[PDB]
Amino acid sequence: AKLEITLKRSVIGRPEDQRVTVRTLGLKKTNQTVVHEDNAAIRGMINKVSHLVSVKEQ
Amino acid sequence: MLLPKRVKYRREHRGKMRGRAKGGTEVHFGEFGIQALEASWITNRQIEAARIAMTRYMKRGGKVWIKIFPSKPYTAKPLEVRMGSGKGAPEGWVAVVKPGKVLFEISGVSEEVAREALRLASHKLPIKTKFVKRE
Amino acid sequence: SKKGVGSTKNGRDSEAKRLGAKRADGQFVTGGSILYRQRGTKIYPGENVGRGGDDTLFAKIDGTVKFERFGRDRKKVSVYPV
RNA sequence: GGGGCGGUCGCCUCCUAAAAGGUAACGGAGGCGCCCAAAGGUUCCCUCAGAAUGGUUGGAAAUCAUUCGCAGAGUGUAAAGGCACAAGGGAGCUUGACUGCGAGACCUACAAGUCGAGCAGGGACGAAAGUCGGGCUUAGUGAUCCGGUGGUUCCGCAUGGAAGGGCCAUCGCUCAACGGAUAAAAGCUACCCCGGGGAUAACAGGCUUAUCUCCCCCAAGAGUCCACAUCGACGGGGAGGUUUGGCACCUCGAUGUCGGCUCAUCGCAUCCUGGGGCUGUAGUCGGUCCCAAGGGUUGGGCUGUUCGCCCAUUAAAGCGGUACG
RNA sequence: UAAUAGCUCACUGGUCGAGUGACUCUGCGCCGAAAAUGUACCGGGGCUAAACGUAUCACCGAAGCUGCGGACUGUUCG
RNA sequence: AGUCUUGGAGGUAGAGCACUGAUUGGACUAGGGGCCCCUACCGGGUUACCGAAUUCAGUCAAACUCCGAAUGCCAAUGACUUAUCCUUGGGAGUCAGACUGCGAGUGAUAAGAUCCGUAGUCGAAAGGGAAACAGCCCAGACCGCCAGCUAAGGUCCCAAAGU
RNA sequence: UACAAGUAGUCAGAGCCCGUUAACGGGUGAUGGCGUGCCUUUUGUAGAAUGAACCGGCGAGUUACGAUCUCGUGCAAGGUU
RNA sequence: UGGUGGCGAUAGCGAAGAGGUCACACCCGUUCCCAUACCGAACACGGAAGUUAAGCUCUUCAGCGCCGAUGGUAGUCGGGGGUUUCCCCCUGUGAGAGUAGGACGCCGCCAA
Repeated sequence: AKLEITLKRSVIGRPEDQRVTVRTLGLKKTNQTVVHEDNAAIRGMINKVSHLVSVKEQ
Repeated sequence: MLLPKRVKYRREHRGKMRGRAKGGTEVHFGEFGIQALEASWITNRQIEAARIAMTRYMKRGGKVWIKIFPSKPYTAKPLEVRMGSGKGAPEGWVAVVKPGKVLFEISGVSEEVAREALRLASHKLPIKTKFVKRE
Repeated sequence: SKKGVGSTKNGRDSEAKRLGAKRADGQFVTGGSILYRQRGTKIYPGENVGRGGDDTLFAKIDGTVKFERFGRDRKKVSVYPV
């Protein structure tokens, strides 16, 4: 349902694709924790990025 | 000294090498063969020297198969010139040899003599080789 | 010292033209718009899409574009009114 | 990939081009500065190149007849795309190889370039449908100014005329250095001067090691027989950064370039001296290889020369680095 | 010297009597490996594990992040 | 704008011979060397000594493709997230870029070489690490604190942490 | 301050001395950590690229006339000398 | 059986075999419409002598041609290493020449 998000590795040095994808989830800064609902779109972003950001369930 | 008697163009890209050989990965005509396990170029002088080292030693024993042709030419600018201002003239023919390709194969000859003779010829080529035989 | 070389006589080419489809499958289009700027009949025109003097394809009636296979191998453009 | 010399300068086709488009190099291949009153438009009708077999003059091919034959043949020309439901081939008629335009769209810095249904006036073809606003698609071409020529229901300096200028049609440029400085243009400077550059060359340094010096690997052979005492073909591998170089990274608000003299000092891939293996080492003398950088490693003729050749010697008359100390 | 010599390797017999001989794949390692002011190719010391491979858990480690306080700029209004 | 779904064009990597070329062997024979004679060789007999054409097998291509992805690109639909996009107007500087991955050219698949596409950093970015270092790794400095947790890297001493 | 080499500082810091625009004070600092000035020009400067011997003064985007745009004014289909 | 459409040849090419009173097609002869860059095969013309031979229509077949996922791989997006012109590991993704086999036709509407 609701899966919370944490940006682990800094976006610095990653391609613009990863940068903007991480941006649109609202990740202002490193270790900023974000709570988002679950759906195919969110899982899309997470499986595509998959190494800047860690996902765990509440 | 295998010349290709004609070619569509006398200059073309050096190209690159990746992955195993496309075909001819195992012996097909001879009892035994020799295989190359890395990628590299092979030129008229190499195949000619290896062929002679094979046949002149083997004498009347049998026949030797060659599966290679240096269809690819390669260029080289004239000595002592600033680089650029046109591709250099062609002066040699080369054959691409990806790993897995079997180069030479022998027929109608005993096993041990073919083994040691292929070992002899392998030193002529610049490439680590592995002995290989038909299934 | 130095040595001389020349006579490359290859540094020339045409200022190349643009060739491609500039309406997407499912895009709404308006009459007279361009669909495909081919050079030669690479894909023949279907209903409501014409064939210009320079082998170009243009929509005659405003609507939605659609690409579809023609026969075994050939293609064809069409415009389906909405 | 310093200049000079050589080559090139616009346009069109393809590859390089990384499955949209775009994308450079003194990268890899070709072509254009036209041609066609039919090689256009339209109606109508077909079908190829090559091969086999018979046929004379006549063969390898002239012109015939059969069969096979998805495209090898053609498409004005250079490549690509596409074309046998013709865009290929043939016949009749005809001049749309039209005028006024043009919804929209492509391409784009700008200038320009490209397609375009649809409307009106008149046609051409065909019974009609319906096609025709030049070539089967992409090159075959240039600004503005000035001047020439045709039409003008435009203006024409008191008024009427004119002269002259407008608008439309259209001609004069290998202005080819082809976005075209002017209608009108070549060289030397080591008498040379100024502003700048290490954005850019010569010496040195640096990167690379093609080339160069060494080291080897395989072994055919030579070696009276014996590949490996000695030498080693044809082929492959490496090390060093002393030569010729490729690159332009520091230095052009200045880093002095060859040779010699003076002074040295370092590496060992050793010229002598020391200690050994092998030898086709009888012995004196040798050849090759291993350890060895302690010391030593010559005076003259010629030439600016290092380098070389020569004379006379010595145990030897080493090779290189140190901004070619 | 050319057989003619203790003599030797093909070959089988006897002596005690237990592991022994070919190749394939593969980890790690050795030689091949000669330069110039000085060790000079782990940064030094030094290390036979203080190297490497595999696996587990600790800790250190930035001006990153969180903690407390302060200044300012913005969007919702102090 | 990102992502999820659906639909598109596109001929690269790959693969392959169906076309254009290159190209190895077997079978085979047309046609050539092959000497003898009859003789203008009329033809026979003539070496595998060469040898076109076919068929069996086999290997290659930036300018070969019957095929053909991954990605990238162009849109529609709605779903979640995000809030940056367009028009007009005022004022600029930039036209010497470098390096590191990855795909190519030229070069000898040499160069801290040159020229492209793509992504990053520097340029214009300090901090920790790689001894010293712009471009390699981690990571973005509004100020103060004698706070804590970590990233790369590391824990025998230099030198914080595991002999 | 005579066994230590230091873009010369800063942050730690004992000892000694002094006592302030009274405040979690002033001077000096044995010793430890870190650390290659400034400016221009450059892809790149600690740079062995350039300029400054030091101190003081002087020393560079203004004014006129038009144009345009924003802002502020008085009037407004009028405004204005 | 005729006509005329849509569907990727899974429809083709081959090899055999059946049909025709009606339908179709070969046939009969140019008299006038029309034509043979030469011609009644072809164009049209107006009949109906005989023939299923061919065309056309049906039955059969995997020789050719055609279509065709499954698991493999090669390649590759995105990460991570390595002794790095090139290799290797992980999430996916997915080559084609190869076989499993499908197929020697399926849908119509007007005239029997």
